Parts: sequence; C-alpha cells; structure tokens
Amino acid sequence: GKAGKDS
Amino acid sequence: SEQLKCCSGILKEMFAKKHAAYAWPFYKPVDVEALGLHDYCDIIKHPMDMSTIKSKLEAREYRDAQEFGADVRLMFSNCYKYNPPDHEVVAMARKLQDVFEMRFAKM
Repeated sequence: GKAGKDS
Repeated sequence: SEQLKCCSGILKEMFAKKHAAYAWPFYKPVDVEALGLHDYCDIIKHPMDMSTIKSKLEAREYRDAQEFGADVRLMFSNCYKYNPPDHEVVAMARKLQDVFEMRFAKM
C-alpha cells in the first residue's frame, strides 16, 4: 500500500 | 444555501496552510498508478478526495450539508479501510477529521 509519506 | 456556504468554508479551512502538514494526503485523488497502490480500486469502491468535494460544491451537486458531510466521511473511511491502523496516513486522517467534525458539529 502507501509508503512513508512526508511530502 | 446557508448550510452550503458553511460547508465551503469548512473545506477551505481544511485546505489552509495551518493544517497542510497532515491534510495534504487528502487534497487530490489517490494516485492508483503509484507503486504499492495496484490494489486500491479492488478495495475502495468509491474513491473520494478534497478536490473532488470542492468541484461538487462548485457545481452545486450537494443539496444540503448532510450530503457534503457524507462525502467527507467517505474520504476518511476509505483511508481507514485501505491502510493499516498504525500507518502514518491514518494518524493524519484522524487529525484532519477532528478539524472537520468539530466545525461540522457547530455550524
């Protein structure tokens, strides 16, 4: 699914 | 009409700089071509995001605040359904949903 986001 | 003006104001706050560090995952439709998202549409039957909600307000698709609120909560529910509960995006969703729920309750 979703990766580490931060942006 | 007054209800819908308030809904627009709530969404404008959700797009505001002060919430941007946790609201940004919800600004645009989930990018289902991104790595890791190949199963998103198998799991999420009705995608929703803040820019789609904005376009529906602008087209006057929502007839009242309850219809608008249903789409906001759909957006958050999709995030809680697709992602693991400990995921950072779920913590961001809870924060933005708190912003929303407190305003929506008090309109």
